Amino acid sequence: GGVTTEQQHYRDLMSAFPTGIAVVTSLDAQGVPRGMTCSSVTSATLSPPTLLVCLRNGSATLDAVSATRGFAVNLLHDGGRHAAEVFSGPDPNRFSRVQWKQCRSGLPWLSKDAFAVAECRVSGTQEVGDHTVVFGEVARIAQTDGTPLLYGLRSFAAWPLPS
Amino acid sequence: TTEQQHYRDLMSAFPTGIAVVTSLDAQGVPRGMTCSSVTSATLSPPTLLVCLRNGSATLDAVSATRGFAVNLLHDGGRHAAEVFSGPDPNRFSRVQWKQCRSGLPWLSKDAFAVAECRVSGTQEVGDHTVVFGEVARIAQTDGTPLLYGLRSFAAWPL
Ligand SMILES: Cc1cc2nc3c(=O)[nH]c(=O)nc-3n(C[C@H](O)[C@H](O)[C@H](O)COP(=O)(O)OP(=O)(O)OC[C@H]3O[C@@H](n4cnc5c(N)ncnc54)[C@H](O)[C@@H]3O)c2cc1C
Ligand SMILES: Cc1cc2nc3c(=O)[nH]c(=O)nc-3n(C[C@H](O)[C@H](O)[C@H](O)COP(=O)(O)OP(=O)(O)OC[C@H]3O[C@@H](n4cnc5c(N)ncnc54)[C@H](O)[C@@H]3O)c2cc1C
Ligand SMILES: Cc1cc2nc3c(=O)[nH]c(=O)nc-3n(C[C@H](O)[C@H](O)[C@H](O)COP(=O)(O)OP(=O)(O)OC[C@H]3O[C@@H](n4cnc5c(N)ncnc54)[C@H](O)[C@@H]3O)c2cc1C
Ligand SMILES: Cc1cc2nc3c(=O)[nH]c(=O)nc-3n(C[C@H](O)[C@H](O)[C@H](O)COP(=O)(O)OP(=O)(O)OC[C@H]3O[C@@H](n4cnc5c(N)ncnc54)[C@H](O)[C@@H]3O)c2cc1C
Repeated sequence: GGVTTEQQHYRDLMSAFPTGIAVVTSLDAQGVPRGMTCSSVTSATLSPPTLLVCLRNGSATLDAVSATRGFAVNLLHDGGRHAAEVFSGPDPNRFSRVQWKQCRSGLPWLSKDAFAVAECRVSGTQEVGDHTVVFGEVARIAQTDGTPLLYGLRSFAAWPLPS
Repeated sequence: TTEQQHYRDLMSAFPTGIAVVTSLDAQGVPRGMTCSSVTSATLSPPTLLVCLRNGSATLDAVSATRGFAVNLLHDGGRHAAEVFSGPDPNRFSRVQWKQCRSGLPWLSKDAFAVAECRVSGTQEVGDHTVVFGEVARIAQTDGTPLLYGLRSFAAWPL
């Protein structure tokens, strides 16, 4: 397309746009829980309510989401750093390292580390380089009070002010 | 609707940085808007996305010229965020800005970083368009990011 910025320049830029932190979960086609830490969550539209997440091609989580067409977005509170670490690290059995429950849909809900969970139906996808944007039409939301966890400038932080 | 309100309440609790996304329209006029939907998409090549309302002046400009700038606001930039989200006309007369060599508007006083992007694709979703921006050039300085979350502005705390 033309000149591209060096990957380190891009990483430095995007490190300076802080975000909340989710764990995006699903079941694979055999019913096994899958999930990953995800900071690339944003709102797409209100009609109907649709968010998006951007997941690596070949990841276990995207494989499950693509096959089953459902996923949950678990928004982490300020007590959820360890869950974010578990779900981005090398442990082979991540759901043994967090407290979690299964909703009627089967989707994993990190009910001790997340202050909100949105259950979503996949309504579309768009491949982009090594990743895929997944559009999720929100079907159900459970939300409680909590201070959001943040990630920015290569560090965890908490949203700094009370509700 | 009630479903829409529940969704707004959810997404309000996902805080973010704040950008002003700028472009030139097909007639050369600067356009832009406040944007919190900046999202990293991939590194091959480095590509971010934004979600812009269909029919917005900024989306029309981005679509016409196939380029845009993402100006990341520092914690002194609330006023620019308000100008670029509010109803009052003549936004560019209400901020100090300069033109990059490419022509794209750079909010030099309110932003700590500016990324110049080429539009590599667009996908409509409901009444919005997801715009994929392949990043071509970045100017970045130290700065403390402005944040927006829980229906308020704040500053990155570290
Ligand atoms: C703050 C933050 C934000 C992130 N945001 C995103 C995002 O938006 N999108 C995205 O795609 N990624 C993101 N990641 C990276 C993502 O969390 C990890 O790549 C995660 O490992 C993907 O898990 P998976 O099970 O889907 O994938 P896989 O890579 O398929 O991992 C399969 C399983 O292998 C194990 N495993 C994982 N990594 C290793 C390893 N290095 N060595 C050995 N075993 C391993 C785990 O049990 C994992 O469940 C983020 C990470 C962080 C820290
Ligand atoms: C959208 C996304 C995709 C990811 N894909 C992978 C992956 O394929 N394999 C893997 O092992 N880990 C992946 N990760 C995890 C990533 O490599 C970092 O470990 C994590 O983002 C935390 O990085 P850091 O901010 O502390 O610093 P850095 O690694 O310097 O990253 C700075 C910022 O750059 C962006 N970024 C970094 N890596 C990627 C990437 N691969 N794609 C898109 N944006 C990126 C993020 O916004 C991140 O916060 C991904 C993260 C994100 C947000
Ligand atoms: C924190 C935050 C984040 C946001 N994030 C996003 C995002 O990611 N995506 C998105 O699409 N929107 C977002 N918005 C909303 C967006 O900034 C505004 O809708 C903005 O007005 C769009 O500008 P435009 O010039 O492209 O639109 P237009 O509606 O085409 O407005 C044209 C011009 O008319 C004036 N004007 C604007 N609104 C009105 C009005 N209601 N009545 C009369 N004149 C008006 C302004 O001068 C504007 O430049 C966000 C707002 C906030 C506060
Ligand atoms: C991606 C995005 C798109 C937007 N599109 C428009 C638009 O088309 N017209 C307009 O006048 N203003 C739009 N806005 C501005 C928006 O309506 C709010 O005025 C602004 O986000 C500040 O709201 P708030 O967070 O304080 O509270 P709320 O209005 O409660 O919004 C909470 C969150 O809900 C989501 N959201 C709100 N409105 C929209 C929307 N219309 N489309 C998608 N997600 C939304 C965002 O994630 C926002 O942060 C948009 C904002 C964003 C982030």
